[PDB]
Amino acid sequence: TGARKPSSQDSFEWQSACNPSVFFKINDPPARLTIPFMSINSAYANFYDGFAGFEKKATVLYGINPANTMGNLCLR
Amino acid sequence: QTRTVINMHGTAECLVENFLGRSALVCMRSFEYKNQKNFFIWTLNTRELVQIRRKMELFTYLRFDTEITIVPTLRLFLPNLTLQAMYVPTGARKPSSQDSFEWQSACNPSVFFKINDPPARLTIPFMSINSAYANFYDGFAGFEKKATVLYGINPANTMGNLCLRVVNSYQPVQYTLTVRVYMKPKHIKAWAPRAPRTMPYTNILNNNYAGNAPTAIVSHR
Amino acid sequence: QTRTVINMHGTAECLVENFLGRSALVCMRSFEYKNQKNFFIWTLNTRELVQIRRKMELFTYLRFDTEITIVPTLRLFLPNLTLQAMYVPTGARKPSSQDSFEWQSACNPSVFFKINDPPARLTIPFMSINSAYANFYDGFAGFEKKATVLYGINPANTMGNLCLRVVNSYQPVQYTLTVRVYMKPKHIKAWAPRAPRTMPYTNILNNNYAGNAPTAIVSHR
Amino acid sequence: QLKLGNSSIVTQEAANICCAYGEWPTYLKPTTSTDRFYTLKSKKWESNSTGWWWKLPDALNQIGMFGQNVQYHYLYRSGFLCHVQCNATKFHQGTLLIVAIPEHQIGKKGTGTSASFAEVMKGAEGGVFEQPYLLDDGTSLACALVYPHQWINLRTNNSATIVLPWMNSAPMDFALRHNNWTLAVIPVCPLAGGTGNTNTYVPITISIAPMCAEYNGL
Amino acid sequence: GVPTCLLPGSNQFLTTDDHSSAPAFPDFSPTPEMHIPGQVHSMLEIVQIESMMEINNVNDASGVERLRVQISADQLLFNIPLDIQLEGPLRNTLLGNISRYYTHWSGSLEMTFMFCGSFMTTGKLIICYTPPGGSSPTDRMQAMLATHVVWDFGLQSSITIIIPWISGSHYKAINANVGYVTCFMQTNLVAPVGAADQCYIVGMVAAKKDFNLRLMRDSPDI
Amino acid sequence: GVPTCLLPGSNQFLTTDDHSSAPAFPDFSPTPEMHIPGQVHSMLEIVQI
Amino acid sequence: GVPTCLLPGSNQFLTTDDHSSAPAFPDFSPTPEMHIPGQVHSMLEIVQI
Amino acid sequence: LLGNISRYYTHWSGSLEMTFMFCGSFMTTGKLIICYTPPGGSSPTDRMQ
Repeated sequence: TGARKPSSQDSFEWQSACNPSVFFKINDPPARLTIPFMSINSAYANFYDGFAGFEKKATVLYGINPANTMGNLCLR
Repeated sequence: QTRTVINMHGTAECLVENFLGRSALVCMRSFEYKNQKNFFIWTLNTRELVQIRRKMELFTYLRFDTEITIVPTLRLFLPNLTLQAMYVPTGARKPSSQDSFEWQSACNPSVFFKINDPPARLTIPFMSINSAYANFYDGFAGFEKKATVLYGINPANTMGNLCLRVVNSYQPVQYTLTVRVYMKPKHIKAWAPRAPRTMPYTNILNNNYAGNAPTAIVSHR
Repeated sequence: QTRTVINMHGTAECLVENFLGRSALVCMRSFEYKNQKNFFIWTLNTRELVQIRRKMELFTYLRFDTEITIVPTLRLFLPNLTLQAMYVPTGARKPSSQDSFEWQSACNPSVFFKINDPPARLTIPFMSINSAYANFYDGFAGFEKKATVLYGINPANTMGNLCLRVVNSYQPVQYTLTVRVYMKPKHIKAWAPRAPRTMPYTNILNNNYAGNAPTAIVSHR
Repeated sequence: QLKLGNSSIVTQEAANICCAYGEWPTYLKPTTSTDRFYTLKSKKWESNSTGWWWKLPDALNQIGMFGQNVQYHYLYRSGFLCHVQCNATKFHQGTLLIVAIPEHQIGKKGTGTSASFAEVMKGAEGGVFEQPYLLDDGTSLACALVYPHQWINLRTNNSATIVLPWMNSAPMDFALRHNNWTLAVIPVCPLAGGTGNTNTYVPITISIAPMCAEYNGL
Repeated sequence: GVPTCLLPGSNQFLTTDDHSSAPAFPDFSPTPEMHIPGQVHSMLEIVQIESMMEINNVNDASGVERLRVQISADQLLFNIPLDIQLEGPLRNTLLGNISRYYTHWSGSLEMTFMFCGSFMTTGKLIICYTPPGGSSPTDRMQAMLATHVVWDFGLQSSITIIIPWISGSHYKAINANVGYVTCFMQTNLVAPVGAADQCYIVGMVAAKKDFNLRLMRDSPDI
Repeated sequence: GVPTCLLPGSNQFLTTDDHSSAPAFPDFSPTPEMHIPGQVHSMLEIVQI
Repeated sequence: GVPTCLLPGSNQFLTTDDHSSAPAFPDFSPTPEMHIPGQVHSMLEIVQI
Repeated sequence: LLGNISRYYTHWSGSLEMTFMFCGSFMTTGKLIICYTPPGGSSPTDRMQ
């Protein structure tokens, strides 16, 4: 969470020195990663009776803890 | 506009070893093959990629053992071609061409792998004459008061060269082979941290800044 | 014109074991296959490659166990052909042809591998009758006062022969198979170091020098 | 009144003389009366000034017995005691930042070619920052405090002291064409001794003492 | 012989794996290392080193002029957000540059304000710290109520303010906000006929030993 | 070197296997946990309610 | 059976690797060695001459 | 032997001993001055140097 998503397949984000990744091929066994407990908050909340932002606007969605995001997985 | 209550942690993540010391894609060279040349030559330096270059230039002196991992990739217009990655140390003649005598050496270390095999790895130990790599050097390589000798290049800092040859170069199919090189330092020891750089780069051989303007870094309020 | 301040090190690098004892590409034979012959026969000797020949000829007597690593390579005009590498010791009839009875032996050691598999290795122990290999020999193989008996060939120094057969020789495709042989001595013990050679070579069976001139080695000032 | 060997210099020390990274300089076939204070030419600190820099081995290649040994001997190894005195009345104001940059790779602005031997190797004369804000290094003057730093504030702190050990990745190196240290005096706030510009000079005095000096090859 | 089983995730290249790969040189000895001064073991030691800040980051300020705030002949002097990713005064600082490599950060700070006037010149400033959420002060009465210090040039050359532990993260994108620090002209600037009417104040920031950086990400600076 | 033999059922993905896969972050420390009220260890405790 | 995982750099031929490859002759005894005069252990001994 | 052995190694460092042997008669007599100029210094051209 908080890293720019790959804009396209041929994107600079793939050639990063900070984002972890795995290289495998089809005939090889299926790839595995073990992402540790990743959230800012000391436990994942399935339900959240709050708001992500402070704005009294429809722009801020209801019941979304922005700490609960586990990040994104991008396969190229 | 934010929900941040961050509990206190350890100092494991903010170690220099865990900062500099992990794999980064430094080289992404490609080579056409169709109906003598297009062999892979690469100088070992941390200055090729801007991000890792700045991260390394945060410190003056630093020692590490380099894990070079080569990932092959075939792009046909998949056959299991044989690849040989030769690590030629500094002061050895570079392979003149693909069919060169330097490949058939009894002194230059190398690895033989193929495409379907796992990507190849070597661990080159701390290789420099000097007791630590100097990212910056306020001197000259030679003694001549001439433009021939370049400014700020320690000739001991050279880590040697890596040369990849596709043994099965001549094949019935026209294609492109793209070599990916991943550099991972190990047992990193750092001394004399430098001021973080702000302005962009021009070339690997020099620290010229062109210009977030050269008269003002932060976007003015 | 130089920047060299070399700190004192250990003597690990300058060991005879670490000098002579590491893999070197000795044989690079190729074989066409198209619409009975073109089998691989190679005499085990350190004299085929000039660099390793000089490095070995630095010493008179030396014992080692030989790691022979065979690297296959297919070059089509990739199918996974079966390769058999047979190590025939001295005093055994050489395979007359590819389809020869010598391959179906119960006494000659051999290895079965394929192209996509890792390159094959054997470790032939210290094989000679004589208690150490003699790079130079000031004698004769036979007792006859005839030109038939060659000068300076110890018949005990022969390490035997290596014969590689492509089992899948007859295939629908016309191609070339190139065999690479890597020789690595192990537990090297050396006695009576010789004067390093200067002048080039003529043949493996003889030490004739043709001629950096034969009347002056160093380029005269 | 500090004194090393024969030469002496009158100081105004009032606080602990901070050693660069807390290491007192020391020497460790190679090895002696040249360990004396050399007072460089005074530099005018005008209100429109940018900043000055001396490369210490470069600065002392031509000065006295130290210069003679460097010209004769093929190697060296020496710590440096740098004393900077900004001399001004109680009426003047401003701030000098003294930064001892290790391996200060000079960087030209808006050019492809690197700095030549002339622009880098000023010697005793010393150099001038083209862009003080960027240290001629691509870095920021804001970030310049990671290096061994001190402040001459024209109120309270009228002198600075730096004690540089042997900063190099070899036990010994060459003085003729290598610069371990770069002592840079940069005016953070412009001099504003508004006395009708009777004397706008307020000259800076640099004094370098090569301590624990040894050489290899007579 | 001994059985073995190729688990899923075998024959893959993890880009963050740590294993002892086969040595290119088996018995080669690297050049022996000696005591290079200025040893560093963590970046948390780097942020301990104080760094100057661009308080005067207005468009009219070009080059080193951005690093010093003008003070001369009871109005607001300057305001500084404590956000180390909002391209504020803190962006250039060692704190900002190092922390922008880390998504998650939290800890206390120490800010040193150094005066650059003459010895004879004298005056008072009120430096107030507004915790996060609270609107930045606009008048002395707001400043005199919050956690503040009366900084005097006459007695003390440089003042130090310890900001208690703060936190922020980028993690849709709504950014973040943390408390401010403001300075108000408590009195006039007294200067004799000799010393210049104009004076400059320079800012300094450092992280205490309680600072922490957790999640490593690429810095978008270059 | 040391011999090994790829048993049948090797190079397969069991969907209920339990093994310590290679860590994405090697030396990263997860956020320390504290006493959240209402600890549950089994669903047999849930049906008690 | 016992789990194992093929690390990157597996199924590669390092030209400077050192491992005990499978013996061509399992129980063959090489010709016993005796004291050949002029033993040398390093080239650093050669340059002494 | 120094040159031939060292040309197999890129990095080298150490002290040397040089022996000059005279090949004249027993009766013949004379004096030579053998000087060593450390690195960097120009090679001597006259007895005074």
